[PDB]
Amino acid sequence: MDDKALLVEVQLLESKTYHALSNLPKARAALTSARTTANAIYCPPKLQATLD
Amino acid sequence: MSEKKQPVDEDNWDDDNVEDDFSNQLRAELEKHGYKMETS
Amino acid sequence: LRPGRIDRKIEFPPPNEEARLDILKIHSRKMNLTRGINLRKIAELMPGASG
Amino acid sequence: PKNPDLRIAQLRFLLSLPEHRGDAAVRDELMAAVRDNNMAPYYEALCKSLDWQIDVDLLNKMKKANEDELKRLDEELEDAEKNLGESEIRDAMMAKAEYLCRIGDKEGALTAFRKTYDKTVALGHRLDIVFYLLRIGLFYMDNDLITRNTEKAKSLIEEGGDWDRRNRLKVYQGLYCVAIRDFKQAAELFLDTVSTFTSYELMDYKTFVTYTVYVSMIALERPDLREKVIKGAEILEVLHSLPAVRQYLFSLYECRYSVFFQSLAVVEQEMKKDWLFAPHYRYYVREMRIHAYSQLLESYRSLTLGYMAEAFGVGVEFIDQELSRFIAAGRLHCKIDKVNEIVETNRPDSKNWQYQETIKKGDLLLNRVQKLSRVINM
Repeated sequence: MDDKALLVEVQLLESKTYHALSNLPKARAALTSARTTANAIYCPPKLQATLD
Repeated sequence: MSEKKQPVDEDNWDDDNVEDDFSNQLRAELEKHGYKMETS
Repeated sequence: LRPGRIDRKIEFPPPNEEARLDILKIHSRKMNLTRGINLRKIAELMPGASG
Repeated sequence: PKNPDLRIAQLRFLLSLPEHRGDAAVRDELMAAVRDNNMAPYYEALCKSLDWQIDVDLLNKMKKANEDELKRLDEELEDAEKNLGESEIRDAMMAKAEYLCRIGDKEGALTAFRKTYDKTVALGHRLDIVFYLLRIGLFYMDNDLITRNTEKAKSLIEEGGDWDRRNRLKVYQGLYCVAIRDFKQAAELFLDTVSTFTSYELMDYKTFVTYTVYVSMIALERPDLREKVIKGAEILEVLHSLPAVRQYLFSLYECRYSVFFQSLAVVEQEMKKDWLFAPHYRYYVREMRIHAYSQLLESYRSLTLGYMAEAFGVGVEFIDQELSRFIAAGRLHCKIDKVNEIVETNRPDSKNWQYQETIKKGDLLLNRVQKLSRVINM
């Protein structure tokens, strides 16, 4: 899909759940992927803060 | 130079020594040992 | 460049899609590629690569 | 590839002492006979215990369906034999042989797989047959079949780039090591927790993890246990699912002796019930008890048996009897005392056992020269 803003939010949710399950490397990977998608697209303030 | 002379007179081993040690024992199967502690 | 001093002037072209696959296989020889990797598609994805 | 063949084998192993509840294992086993046309297993079960009776005439009708599969094998084989293309006959033969493998242990195995193996258009295809040969041997615990298959795949077939196959193969080699009492090699070869894929032999990645935690702690030192299992990223999610596995794995590292002893008892019942883990159930529990006893003793030179009772089970006598037997085995490296009721410590290897370590290697090393000199000396 071309709805990148939804994609960044879901990627962040995956990192949070991996951290909850204690799988740190996958959690870092979900965070890194979320950041790279977010960099190209415009970020609303809540998204940028949640990402940070 | 075969001696001969005396004929007149893991997969299935290694654990044999360990198995022999408690072959008579282990009737409790460990769970009973825990029950014995519970009674204690 | 005169032919008596230099008889041949061989030219090395940018690798063709088939050639890029061959170079990709040569440099992926030691890599543990997971099953389902498509080396052929990867050669197509980079056109006019420098090898 | 093959999907429920391992599960069927485990249920049969379960049906050795607890067959009182038929629905738990026999009812699924009856479904197993009616699925994949498993004619030889229902007959083997008939020999083992169940009469089967009316549920055997219907199975004989299924045997006629198996005969229809055999007729399909003949029809496919003859048409492929007529066909000019080579290996088409083998492709039909291997697929039908796989159906035969479900139908009968002997029928599927031996020549049916071997003839397809004899032709080798693709090394990868030949590897697939070896994997098929290895699983049936594992399911029926045919050590000789397993030894031949592992030797063939490792010696030549693994050569060539097959990363997916190498990871699948490691699980097979490790599972055999778990089946034999050589747990240490399996714990090393179960390092591929990251990429077990969803191997059919594993009931689930969750089962592979339960085996890897159980196998590793017996053969893993405390530095490795924290680095590989306690700090293991993938294992931690899987132990999140199982509370008992998490408590047992964590308690030894946390030095929670009381909780682990209770947890080990839960593990014993699971190990005896589990196929491929039942043969060494006794060795696993006692070896864990020896490792547990060594850990608390390492910290204190002097330990009151009352303190050991507080750490583990309440009864002093039960810790004392295990202590004496383990001390007798040479395990527990310590000297017990009575009336004083204090357990002391044994000499360090570096401190003075270094002399013993040189002598132990030396006695075999010297013995060799004595025999060797005579042969040339004459």
